[PDB]
Amino acid sequence: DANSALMELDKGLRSGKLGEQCEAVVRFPRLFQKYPFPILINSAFLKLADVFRVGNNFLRLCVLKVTQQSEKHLEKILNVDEFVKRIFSVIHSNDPVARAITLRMLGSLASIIPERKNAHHSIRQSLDSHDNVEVEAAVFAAANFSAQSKDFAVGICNKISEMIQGLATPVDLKLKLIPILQHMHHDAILASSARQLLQQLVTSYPSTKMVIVSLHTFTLLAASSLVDTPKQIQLLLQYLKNDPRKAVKRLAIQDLKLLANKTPHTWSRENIQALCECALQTPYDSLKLGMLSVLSTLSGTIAIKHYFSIVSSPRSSDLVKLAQECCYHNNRGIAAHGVRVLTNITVSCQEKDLLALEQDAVFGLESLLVLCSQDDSPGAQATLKIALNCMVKLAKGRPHLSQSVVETLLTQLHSAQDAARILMCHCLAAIAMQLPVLGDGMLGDLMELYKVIGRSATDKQQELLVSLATVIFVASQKALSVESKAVIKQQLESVSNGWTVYRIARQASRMGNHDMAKELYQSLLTQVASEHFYFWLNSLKEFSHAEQCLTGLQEENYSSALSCIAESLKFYHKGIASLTAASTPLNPLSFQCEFVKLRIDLLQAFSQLICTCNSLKTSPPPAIATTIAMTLGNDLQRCGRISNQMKQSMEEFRSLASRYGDLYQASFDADSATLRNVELQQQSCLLISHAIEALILDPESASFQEYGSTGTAHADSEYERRMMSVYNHVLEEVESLNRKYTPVSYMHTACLCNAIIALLKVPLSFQRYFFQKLQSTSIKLALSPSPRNPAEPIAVQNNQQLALKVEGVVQHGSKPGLFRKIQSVCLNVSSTLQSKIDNMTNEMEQRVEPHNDYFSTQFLLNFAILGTHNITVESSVKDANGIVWKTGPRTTIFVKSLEDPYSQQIRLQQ
Amino acid sequence: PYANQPTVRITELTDENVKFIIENTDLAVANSIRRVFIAEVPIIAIDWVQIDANSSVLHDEFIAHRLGLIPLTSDDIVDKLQYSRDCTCEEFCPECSVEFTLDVRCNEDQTRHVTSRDLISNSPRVIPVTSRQDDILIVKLRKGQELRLRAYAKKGFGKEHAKWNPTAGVAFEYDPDNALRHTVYPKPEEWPKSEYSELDEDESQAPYDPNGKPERFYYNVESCGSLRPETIVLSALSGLKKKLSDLQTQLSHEIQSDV
Amino acid sequence: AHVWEDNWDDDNVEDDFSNQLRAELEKHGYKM
Ligand SMILES: [Zn+2]
Repeated sequence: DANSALMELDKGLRSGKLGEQCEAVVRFPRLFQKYPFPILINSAFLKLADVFRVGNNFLRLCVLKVTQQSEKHLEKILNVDEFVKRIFSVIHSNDPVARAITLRMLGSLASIIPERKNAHHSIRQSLDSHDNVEVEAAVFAAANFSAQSKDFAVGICNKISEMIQGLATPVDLKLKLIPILQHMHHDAILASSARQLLQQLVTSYPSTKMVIVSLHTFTLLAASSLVDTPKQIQLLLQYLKNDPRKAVKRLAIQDLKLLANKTPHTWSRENIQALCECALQTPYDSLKLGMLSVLSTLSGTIAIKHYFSIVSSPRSSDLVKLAQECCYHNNRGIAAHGVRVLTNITVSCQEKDLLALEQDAVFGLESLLVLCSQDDSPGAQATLKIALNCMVKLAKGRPHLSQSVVETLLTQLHSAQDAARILMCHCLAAIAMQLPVLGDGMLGDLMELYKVIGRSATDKQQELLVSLATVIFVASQKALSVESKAVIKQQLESVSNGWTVYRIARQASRMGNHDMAKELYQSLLTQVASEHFYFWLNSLKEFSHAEQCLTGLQEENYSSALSCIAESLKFYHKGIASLTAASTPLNPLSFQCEFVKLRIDLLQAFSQLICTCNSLKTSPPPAIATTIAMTLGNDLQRCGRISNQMKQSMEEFRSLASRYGDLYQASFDADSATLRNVELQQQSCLLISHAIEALILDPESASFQEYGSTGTAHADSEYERRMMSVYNHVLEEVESLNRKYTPVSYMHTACLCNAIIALLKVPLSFQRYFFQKLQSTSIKLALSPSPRNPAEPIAVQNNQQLALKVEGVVQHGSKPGLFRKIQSVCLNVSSTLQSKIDNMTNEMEQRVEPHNDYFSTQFLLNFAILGTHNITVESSVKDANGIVWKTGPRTTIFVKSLEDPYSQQIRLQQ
Repeated sequence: PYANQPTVRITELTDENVKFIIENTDLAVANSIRRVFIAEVPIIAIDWVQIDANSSVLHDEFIAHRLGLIPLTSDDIVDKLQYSRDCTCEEFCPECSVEFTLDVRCNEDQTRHVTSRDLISNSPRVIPVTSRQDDILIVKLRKGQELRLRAYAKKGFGKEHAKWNPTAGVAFEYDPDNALRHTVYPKPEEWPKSEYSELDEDESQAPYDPNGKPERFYYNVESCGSLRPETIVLSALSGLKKKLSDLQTQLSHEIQSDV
Repeated sequence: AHVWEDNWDDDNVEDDFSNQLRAELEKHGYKM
């Protein structure tokens, strides 16, 4: 079929009409991107070279555009000498247009022929011919060959220097001729010669149109060949200070931005000081804006430590004065970059005198808040989002100013005109997500803004409603007030979309307000339309209801606690049934079902453990004293059937922790928050395991003290902080009670019950990968043995070997590198005796690295067994930093095994 | 001016035989389908019989005849192997051949019936059809005399020999009530009905069609057990593709030589 | 960068499943 398409396109080429010839020629790139077969590519390219050697110049332009489009397949071309011989053989024509087209095609073939001396020579000769269109085509071809070669670059730099000094050709051709010197980053001496040439060029031609391209090529040359970055920076600062052309100064802006973004650590203190003096001495607001953007980028980078590295007060440093005056300048963008500089320097450096800068920065910050709150322009909203970035960065870096900045943002919530409110609601949601006290400090005013929403907004009511409901949940992280949620329901039933109120419900499930979540899921359940949607909402409703029941818990009451556990477990059972109902072959809720099943099993283990804790007093010490002597107990020191059940519970909990590790390593696709949350659940399980192991079982053999750092507030969630504090509490209690009592477990059961009660008092946090999933990556992993279309086993002679030829192609549902980028694929293959040491001899694994998104690997299996065997493979996708991440299909192939009749006869004779 | 759209359906499948119906195609194409089942389907059959010592009352040529007429299993290794005549090797090589051995000494008083089971094979994918019921009898041997021989099986088709013909029997027909009137019945009532006939018991004769073509071909393919019938059909169609491709290439080169 | 990184509330980020739910539930557009 591919061959069929090939020669029918060849017949279209052999057709008389140049229209149809153009048709087939421009049809080739589709065939290249359909059939990557290299012999087909080579033959198609050879026919292209033939028709280009004899075509009527419009076919030639079509072939040129075909090459320039499907450039990426060029590297798999075999008959390079013949292809280049035709394409170069049409350059002796007298038609300047044909010569120009041919030279452009040589510029396109630069990827496969970068050494052709005759091509070099033809380009260099046509570079100083007179026909205009071929002169600019020669310039383009030199611009490509100088990129993928070096000796051609030194020839062209000599020729270009000669031409520019030789004064022929007009200024437009000089503009075309300058940018060749960007590709001079192959050696330092070429770089220095070109640098001297460019300095001479700028001093020789003081024109704006000259200087702009000269400076831009010079700076790309230095940024590539990063040896003369200080000379580049000081030259640019000279031209920013001295040259009065405003456009040239804007070039200096947009170039120092590039240098600051690429190589920040090369920026020096005198460079910063000179730029600061220029930014003070400038009269123009726009150029000051550009310089302030440059200083903002440099302040965000590391170079602020260079500027404030000692071996002159920081206040005596000229940067601070400029930053302050421009933050309090009238113009909005100038103020935005000033407060950016202030935020960056405050978070970055910590000296004794910077507290005044902190206060100045925060006060100018609410200045920007009021200005952007009542400006209502697109640029105003951009500067507003900049200010909110400053907020998040300042509050996270320094927790000292948190209460002040939150109350200022609440005053702006009073004083806003319902456009910026969504943005600062997101920002203050972040800030309260870090520090919890910011919500229960001022619960009331956010509810007041919530009640004025309905007659306050008309356009993005849904968006601001969702945001402010998110932050009211964050504020009422504790038990939500019935009156407050009734008001919420009143406004939602007044004006809301179903998708809107669904998003409020999802945020409620995220934070942990499960009663409100239950109500919203009940309403959405009563509407819905479709079946898996109904079952999904119903399951969510049941988990919200069970979590409500779990939050309905009393401290130090074990009977009521186990009753609540039983009720919540009934409701998870209903929910998990409805979740399996929602499950479909498409979008299969694997993570969701498995995670909620593991939560179910954790709570079942908790109920069993507290039941055995209560049954500790069910005469187990009496059974031990009746079966054996209490003194020097034969089964155990203070032996117990209860201790046997403790051993069972410890092993069960460890298995549960292993399943959590399995769930995480099979998930692999979630973000940092969700993966962290699963790690915390496994942390809780292992905490219970270590507690029951180090307290009920042998404490002398335990001998474990938590002599390590714990309790730091580097967490990403208040939920995480709460579980971590519970962990610290349990560790300190078990470390206190490690050696106090005998194994009869007098108050050991009380300590375990306290740990259980705390771990269930911290409710839950339903999370993002349990909800909307991103970076859906997959491995197809098609093996290619002898093809077993049915389940018929594959016969092998069993005397030689067997080859496998496994293949895998990786696919991505979106931008693949959202969180984790695939690096290597550890395939793992093993055998098993299907007809019953389980054929675990061949335990191969191979780490193939996919250079492209397709890979293949050959495996050899050896076996001399009569029976059928199953062969299993695994993907073991291992990421950039290096993690196991057990994902992949794990497919199996049946293999038969028969033997030679001559071999069987010889064995019978044996 | 161009090909129509024929249709394929299959009524039932069994290991020995299959039954299917084809519609909207030419009688010439259907006849060629039957002929390409019969003739050019390549299978594996015993061809080179070397006899070390024969003392049976059956003669050596007869022994070679029956050995060549033994069927074998040729699922896909026939497609893997290459023709013996074309494969460049000294004598037969395992890429183009299969080795067999048969040594029998009847030393018991009872007659030892030499069977197809006793053929020792070199490749497990190829055996006599009977093994994997009563075995195929080869020669009945009296006490005292023996038979020692080596054999090589190669790949051939029915243009050479019926031993390389694998189809036990084809039943190809059309028009179960002679509506196209290809035959004339002097006594159509006395003529017995076909099993595909739908005409009335009183009529037993479809009316003449002034405008029509022979259509709705019925096929009953009975294999000899060497291969699955579906694999036989696929191999026959693949060989037809290969032969037409070779004819196309050669005649295109003939046109190129003419012009 | 955006104001808040862990933002579940954004349009183009959300995937196919509750895109279909969005289509249905925007068609519905009310709660009792
Ligand atoms: Zn051979």
